[PDB]
Amino acid sequence: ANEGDVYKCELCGQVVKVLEEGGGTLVCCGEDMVKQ
Amino acid sequence: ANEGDVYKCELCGQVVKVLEEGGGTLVCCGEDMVKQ
Repeated sequence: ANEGDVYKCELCGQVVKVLEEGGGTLVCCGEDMVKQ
Repeated sequence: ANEGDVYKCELCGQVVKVLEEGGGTLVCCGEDMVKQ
Protein backbone atom coordinates (compact mmCIF):
# COMPACT_ATOMS: atom_id res chain seq x y z
CA ALA A 1 0.00 0.00 0.00
CA ASN A 2 1.20 3.63 -0.14
CA GLU A 3 1.82 6.60 2.16
CA GLY A 4 -1.30 8.67 2.81
CA ASP A 5 -3.43 5.78 1.64
CA VAL A 6 -6.59 5.07 3.66
CA TYR A 7 -7.77 1.49 4.15
CA LYS A 8 -11.01 0.06 5.50
CA CYS A 9 -12.33 -3.27 6.77
CA GLU A 10 -15.66 -4.21 5.17
CA LEU A 11 -16.27 -6.72 7.92
CA CYS A 12 -15.83 -4.40 10.92
CA GLY A 13 -15.47 -0.90 9.43
CA GLN A 14 -12.04 -0.26 10.93
CA VAL A 15 -10.17 2.47 9.02
CA VAL A 16 -6.43 3.19 8.92
CA LYS A 17 -4.11 5.69 7.25
CA VAL A 18 -0.76 4.47 5.90
CA LEU A 19 1.97 6.39 7.72
CA GLU A 20 4.91 4.32 6.47
CA GLU A 21 4.66 2.38 3.23
CA GLY A 22 5.78 -1.24 2.90
CA GLY A 23 5.07 -4.14 0.56
CA GLY A 24 2.78 -6.14 2.80
CA THR A 25 -0.96 -6.43 2.19
CA LEU A 26 -3.01 -4.91 4.99
CA VAL A 27 -5.41 -7.41 6.54
CA CYS A 28 -8.25 -7.19 9.04
CA CYS A 29 -10.83 -9.83 10.07
CA GLY A 30 -8.87 -12.23 7.85
CA GLU A 31 -9.93 -10.35 4.71
CA ASP A 32 -8.02 -7.84 2.59
CA MET A 33 -8.61 -4.26 3.73
CA VAL A 34 -10.03 -2.10 0.97
CA LYS A 35 -8.18 0.96 -0.32
CA GLN A 36 -10.43 4.01 0.02
CA ALA B 1 -7.69 -1.16 18.09
CA ASN B 2 -8.26 2.43 19.25
CA GLU B 3 -8.41 5.78 17.48
CA GLY B 4 -4.99 7.39 17.21
CA ASP B 5 -3.25 4.08 17.79
CA VAL B 6 -0.18 3.35 15.63
CA TYR B 7 0.66 -0.15 14.36
CA LYS B 8 3.80 -1.49 12.70
CA CYS B 9 4.78 -4.63 10.82
CA GLU B 10 8.11 -6.01 12.01
CA LEU B 11 8.64 -7.78 8.71
CA CYS B 12 8.20 -4.98 6.14
CA GLY B 13 8.19 -1.85 8.32
CA GLN B 14 4.72 -0.74 7.22
CA VAL B 15 3.27 1.73 9.71
CA VAL B 16 -0.41 2.64 10.02
CA LYS B 17 -2.54 4.86 12.24
CA VAL B 18 -6.08 3.89 13.24
CA LEU B 19 -8.52 6.52 11.98
CA GLU B 20 -11.70 4.66 12.92
CA GLU B 21 -11.84 1.94 15.54
CA GLY B 22 -13.08 -1.59 14.87
CA GLY B 23 -12.83 -4.96 16.64
CA GLY B 24 -10.60 -6.71 14.13
CA THR B 25 -6.90 -7.42 14.60
CA LEU B 26 -4.69 -5.62 12.10
CA VAL B 27 -2.50 -7.98 10.07
CA CYS B 28 0.36 -7.34 7.62
CA CYS B 29 2.60 -9.88 5.87
CA GLY B 30 0.14 -12.36 7.44
CA GLU B 31 1.35 -11.45 10.93
CA ASP B 32 -0.34 -9.42 13.67
CA MET B 33 0.84 -5.80 13.58
CA VAL B 34 2.54 -4.57 16.75
CA LYS B 35 0.99 -1.79 18.82
CA GLN B 36 3.53 1.02 18.99
